[PDB]
Amino acid sequence: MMITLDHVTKQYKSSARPALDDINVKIDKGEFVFLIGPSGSGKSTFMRLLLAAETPTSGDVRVSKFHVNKLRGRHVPKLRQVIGCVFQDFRLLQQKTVYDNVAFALEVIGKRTDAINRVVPEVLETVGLSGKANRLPDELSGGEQQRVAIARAFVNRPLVLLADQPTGNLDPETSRDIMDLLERINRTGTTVLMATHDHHIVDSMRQRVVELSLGRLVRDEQRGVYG
Amino acid sequence: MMITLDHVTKQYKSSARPALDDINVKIDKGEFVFLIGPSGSGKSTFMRLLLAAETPTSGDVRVSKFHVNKLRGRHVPKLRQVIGCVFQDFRLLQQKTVYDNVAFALEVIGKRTDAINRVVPEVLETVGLSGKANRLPDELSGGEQQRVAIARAFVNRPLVLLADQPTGNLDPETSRDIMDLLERINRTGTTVLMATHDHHIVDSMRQRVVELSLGRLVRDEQRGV
Amino acid sequence: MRFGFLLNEVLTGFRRNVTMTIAMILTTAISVGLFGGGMLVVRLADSSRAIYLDRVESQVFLTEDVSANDSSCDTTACKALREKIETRSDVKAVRFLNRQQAYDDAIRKFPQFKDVAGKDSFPASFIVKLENPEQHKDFDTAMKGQPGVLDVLNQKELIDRLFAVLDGLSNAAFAVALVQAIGAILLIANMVQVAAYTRRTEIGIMRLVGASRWYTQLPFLVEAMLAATMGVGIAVAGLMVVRALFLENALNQFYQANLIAKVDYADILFITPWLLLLGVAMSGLTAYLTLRLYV
Amino acid sequence: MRFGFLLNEVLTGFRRNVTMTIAMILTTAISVGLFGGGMLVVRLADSSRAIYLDRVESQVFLTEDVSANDSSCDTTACKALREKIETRSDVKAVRFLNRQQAYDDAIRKFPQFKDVAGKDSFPASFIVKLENPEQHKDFDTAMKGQPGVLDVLNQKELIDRLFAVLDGLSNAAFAVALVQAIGAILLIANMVQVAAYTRRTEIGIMRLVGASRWYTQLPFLVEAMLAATMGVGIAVAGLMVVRALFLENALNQFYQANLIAKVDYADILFITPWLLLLGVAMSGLTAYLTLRLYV
Amino acid sequence: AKLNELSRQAEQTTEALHSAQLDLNEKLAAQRAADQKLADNRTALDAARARLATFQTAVNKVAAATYMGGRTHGMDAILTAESPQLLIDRLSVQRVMAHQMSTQMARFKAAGEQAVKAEQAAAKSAADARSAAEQAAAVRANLQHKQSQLQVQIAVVKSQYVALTPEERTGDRTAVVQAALTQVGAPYAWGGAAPGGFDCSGLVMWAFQQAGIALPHSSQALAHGGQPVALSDLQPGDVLTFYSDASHAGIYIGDGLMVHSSTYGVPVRVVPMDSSGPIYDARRY
Ligand SMILES: Nc1ncnc2c1ncn2[C@@H]1O[C@H](COP(=O)(O)OP(=O)(O)OP(=O)(O)O)[C@@H](O)[C@H]1O
Ligand SMILES: Nc1ncnc2c1ncn2[C@@H]1O[C@H](COP(=O)(O)OP(=O)(O)OP(=O)(O)O)[C@@H](O)[C@H]1O
Repeated sequence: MMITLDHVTKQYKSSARPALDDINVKIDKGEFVFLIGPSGSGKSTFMRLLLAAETPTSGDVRVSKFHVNKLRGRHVPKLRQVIGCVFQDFRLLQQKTVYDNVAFALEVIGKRTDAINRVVPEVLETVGLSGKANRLPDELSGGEQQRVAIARAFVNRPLVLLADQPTGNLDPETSRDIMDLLERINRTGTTVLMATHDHHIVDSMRQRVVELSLGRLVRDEQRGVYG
Repeated sequence: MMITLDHVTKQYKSSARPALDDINVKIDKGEFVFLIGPSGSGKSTFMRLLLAAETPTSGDVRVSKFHVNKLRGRHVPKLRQVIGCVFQDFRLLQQKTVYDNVAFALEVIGKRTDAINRVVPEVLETVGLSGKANRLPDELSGGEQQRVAIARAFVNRPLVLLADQPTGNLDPETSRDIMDLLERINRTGTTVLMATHDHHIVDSMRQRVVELSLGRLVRDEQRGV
Repeated sequence: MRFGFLLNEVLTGFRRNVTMTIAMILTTAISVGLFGGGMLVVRLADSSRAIYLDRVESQVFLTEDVSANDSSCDTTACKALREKIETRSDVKAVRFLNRQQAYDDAIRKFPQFKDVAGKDSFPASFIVKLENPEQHKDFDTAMKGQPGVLDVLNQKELIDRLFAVLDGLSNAAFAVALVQAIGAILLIANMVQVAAYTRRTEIGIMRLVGASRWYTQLPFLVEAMLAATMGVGIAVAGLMVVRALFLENALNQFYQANLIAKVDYADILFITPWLLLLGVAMSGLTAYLTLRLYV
Repeated sequence: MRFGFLLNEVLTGFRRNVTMTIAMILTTAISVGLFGGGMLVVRLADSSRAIYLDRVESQVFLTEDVSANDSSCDTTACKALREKIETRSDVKAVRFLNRQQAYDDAIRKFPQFKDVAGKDSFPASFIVKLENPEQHKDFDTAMKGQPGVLDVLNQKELIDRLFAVLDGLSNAAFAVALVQAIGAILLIANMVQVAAYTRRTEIGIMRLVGASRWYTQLPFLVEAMLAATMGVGIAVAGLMVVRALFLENALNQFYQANLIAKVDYADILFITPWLLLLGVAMSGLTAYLTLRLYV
Repeated sequence: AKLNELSRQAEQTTEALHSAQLDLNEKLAAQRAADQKLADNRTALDAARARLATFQTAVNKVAAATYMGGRTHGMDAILTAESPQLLIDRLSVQRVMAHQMSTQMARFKAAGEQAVKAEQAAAKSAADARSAAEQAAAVRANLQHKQSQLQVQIAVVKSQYVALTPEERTGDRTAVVQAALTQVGAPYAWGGAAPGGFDCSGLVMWAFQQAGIALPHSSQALAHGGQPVALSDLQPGDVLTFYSDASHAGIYIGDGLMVHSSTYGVPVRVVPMDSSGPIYDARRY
């Protein structure tokens, strides 16, 4: 089987409206899905549900490799090597350079230092951090501080790169190129999942756009646009 | 009677683009002022300049009362009651109530006890959430949590209510509720200084749009979309 | 304005960081309790100094027939004994002490004969003071068996070991209390940082809406006030239980040995206001500039 | 094993909060070294009691009417007891004490009470020495009211009652050590809620990168272990300078009397491994389970 | 008609001395016993003061003896001794020396308590003796007054009645049968306890005193505090004390032996035993 989850829900305490119904969603491998949902209701619990940050109350979340709804004492990172996760905030390290932030996510999973210099400097020149890559991220502008967070996710070649509000707070002049960067990971076969609240940018390429209203899916279009 | 700043500078570790260089823009009492610009512009430093929370290296700052270029620390909170700010993260206390969050600037000043509760429903009647003012803000949805953040800064009458990223994470369906609320605020007679970071609303207002690019002033005509 | 708002907001800090506040109580209790215990043994040594004899002293007595008469140094038998001890340059002075002064201090030398033990019982003394209190064993043997002297008494040459261990215990308690107070100073700076970091969500609100500068530090300073008073109170209450559980069987018989006087549950009350004005000021001087230089 | 990655982050972690770090150093040094000082006085107590077992003398008194009318043991009443005691499995030799010499041997030992001590107040006695003077329960159930004895002194608890005030000091040190050790455990417990908070920006990412669950709290543990071991390292160093500066004259003044076991630097260094393992255990067991409830 | 009442009132004056004499006797015995008990308590108080004085000299000698540095506890022996050899000897000596101290303190406290109790007992005994002397003086005070009042009736009976009335107007427990041989012709002597004066109830030695007895001669003590006797049971114990409280209780010598004087000198006639009227008149002894 491939990546398919259904019947997932997590009813929190003191919440008569947990905004998580049992929706049978279906995606395609190598296809991009845009989860432009509501505000403050359910745009992140579903987004962390693929990373299984919160244990669901019901249903069986599944990936194309193993079972996700049940774990053990040594299988929790085994889900999360293949997850490339980008938030709204930049969250770089302020004690190291841009060439070290990308490599920081490599010795934490047990990679030798000889393989660092043959893989890590073969990545950040593709995202656009080329030339010298020695500038400190504490002084760089936010246009280039986001793409290093993108390149930090694409280090072990993940098959999924889920992103929550990637543009976040940016002009369309510095967000139109973000689509041109993300399509280069999208055509590699990665099911990039973007949760956004910016219209008339996902209305251009007309890819698969889904949307929940207050806890239930209402739009399933494989080539739709945002309304 | 002018409330602006000019020939300011600010450097923390390196100069590079030292915040802003020189500002000559005419703003009036009751003007929608926008602050479109890229993320490297330092627009939050421009917020802190009018807040008198970041000391300028040069120039002067004076918002309609006195020059805060060399104002002492004794009188800096006195020029804060007339200043209002709203942010991204809604600045809400989880343990308090929806009534207790907007009834928080009352007791910190120390006004008359009869005038405490005589204004809180009077200002909850002009924000939109007139009702459901007893539920926990943790259980409230994020659409009306912003309106709590506007309605909190109405205990004292603000001469300017400057915003710092009040949308962008919100739905464009519920951005209408946020945006038209400020229109009725401006009909009281106060000015607001909008700082949104997208294109759809700035091509919807035809108001005084002020642009800023790393200190350089990009486009300034004080009208148009 | 009215203090009805300060009282019902410190309970939020009393419930938010419970694992941090009571550690401060425990370490401030140890600090001012060790300081109080160090001051108590100094008070103990100063109260017990009057029982013994000082640095320059050597007690001597008189025979019964000489001390029965001669209420003042007027008979020739007095000068006959005084002159032979002014023949040698080892001593410097002899204090005029007689029978009448030997019972008004009988309460002082031994608080066990507080009854009417009886007049005309304690011998007259005529005690001497000498600047070289090491080579006086020959002096004591010259005063042994001499026709006119009963006996001598000495509190030096390995008798005044009581004060040497009391001073050492006092300085040890003072040193451990001092380094514990240095640790307490650092925990002052940490709890205000914890209260700033966890409860920052209204500090920015009060900074924006126009709170006065002094009122911002008031909830964090009253936290340090209640922490310091609670710590000093638990330290004083701990001094009672550490005396009552296992020091009412080992310390009390020194009085029946007539070595040290009363220490009771009263002289700690004379140092408890000094413990308050030390601990609360020690907390509050160091909880002010941390909020000035960081908030 | 990727040790160089852990070797350089710990300096940045210490620079993130050196204030809380040195606070934990101080409270660890005090709580551990004060327990070590409590152990050292326990060592001194029984080690200075053990230099008396070869010289402690068990004594049993005699009744008056076998000693009031005769000086030496010549009557047939004491002729049974004179060699009944040599018929024993744990007695070296028996020496009879005449009543005439047992009066004035006290006067010869100290010329005091030469007129008030009763002539018929010191009964005659014998001499018994045991291979087990501490285990003198043999004579407790054998020396009954025999015809010729008055009472049984039951060897002596005099040395045992004498060496009990330092036992009170030892369990005082143990009580203060546990009380401050609770605060030390709590300061370990909130070490990591500010150590993880000051560097959230990378511990919040290796959760969502794929790092192992064991390797998350490992650099938040190793710095606490290093803090504990340098705290124990300065604890023994501070106990050196409270032994050699404040108690030093007190112990050298008992040096010439040879009454104390004289604990030396080898004796405090003898308890260093047990003290170090106690510090490592108290900062390892409690800096681990506080991360199971945090991360 | 006046020849009887002048001695009728005088009869109480005569018996007043005999009635008061027994009170006087018990009062003097009581004050003698009280004085003896007070003297014994004074001797006990002197002994208590002697033992208090010698134990006081002992406690002053031991209070002086500790002032020359005599330490008897044991804790400060390690503050005094310079070697473990003699430290053991110091502890061994002070262990029995403190026992001597405790016995001396207990003996002094017991002597003080005994002296206080003896002083209180001596004070109570002295108060009792002073009270007994007070009742002794009280029963003397009426005694010397009524002794002077006893001489009043002499002038009206032995002096006034002697001018007129000339020759015209005038078994085995007795063993005397006729007590009228030396008994008639004696018109009283002084109305008292004269041995031979023969005053009303003054005839008890010649009849009843035959085997010791030694009765107090009161006619009031045995009239109330005595064993009752019945005249109808052939027991001659009834007397002429009836219808007269605290009066003479003369036992008849046989049947109808009224040997007395009416006013001053009377003869004896065989008249019936008509003096026995109301109950509780006289008893046996
Ligand atoms: N840690 C939590 N514990 C309990 N309830 C939580 C927690 N986090 C969120 N919630 C609840 O979830 C709801 C918020 O929506 P949700 O968590 O699905 O994400 P969202 O607000 O839509 O997304 P985002 O966090 O990106 O704004 C509220 O009802 C809130 O009380
Ligand atoms: N407190 C500060 N310390 C150091 N540098 C600062 C500080 N504030 C601003 N800067 C500098 O100014 C630049 C932009 O400032 P600022 O944070 O106000 O930007 P902004 O336009 O509000 O955008 P954003 O919030 O998206 O970063 C930063 O990238 C940094 O180089």
